[PDB]
Amino acid sequence: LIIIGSFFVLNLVLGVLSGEFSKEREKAKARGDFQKLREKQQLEEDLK
Amino acid sequence: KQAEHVPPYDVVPSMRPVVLVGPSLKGYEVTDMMQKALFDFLKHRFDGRISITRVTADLSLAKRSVLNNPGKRTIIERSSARSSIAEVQSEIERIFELAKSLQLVVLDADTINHPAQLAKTSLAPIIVFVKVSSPKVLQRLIRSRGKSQMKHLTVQMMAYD
Repeated sequence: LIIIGSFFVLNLVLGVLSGEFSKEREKAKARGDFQKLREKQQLEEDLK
Repeated sequence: KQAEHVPPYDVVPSMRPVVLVGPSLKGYEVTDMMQKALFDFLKHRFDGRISITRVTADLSLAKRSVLNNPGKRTIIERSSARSSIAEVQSEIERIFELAKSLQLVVLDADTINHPAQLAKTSLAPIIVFVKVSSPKVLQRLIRSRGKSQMKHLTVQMMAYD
């Protein structure tokens, strides 16, 4: 009961949530969120 | 074809002079600041081989063939006698004689702001570029200076542009 209903189910939940988060992260490319962080990263080092 | 008759060979000094342009118009706070640290490094690293000079006269009107004898006499009292051409030609030989003495020459006048106008003169110098990549950088570079800067804050962008 512990092996099937606890460890296997936790593995299932972790996998499903990881897949969902990866899907949302790939979706965020269209909005270009990473671009804003990238430019601000290479801009601060210029000022320093 | 004697109207222009551009000669294949052109007179150049012994060594190519180096001048500093960018990242904005000369005479401004940052642009004078960027060259201040840069020119300081050259004299220490190239001690015994370099000579840094400062000339305050204009250089834009300097072509290889405009007249037989531009402004030879200052008592002519004509359209060019009272102008600066009486001393413009004098400093050209000063750069010419500086290269003759086998040493590195540095020209940092206030009359150079673009390599295009100096790309057709007799000097044909070396142009060093200190580009600051994105124009947004320049902004906060000048914004931190003081009230002496925002009186002409905007022209710095078109100075780089």
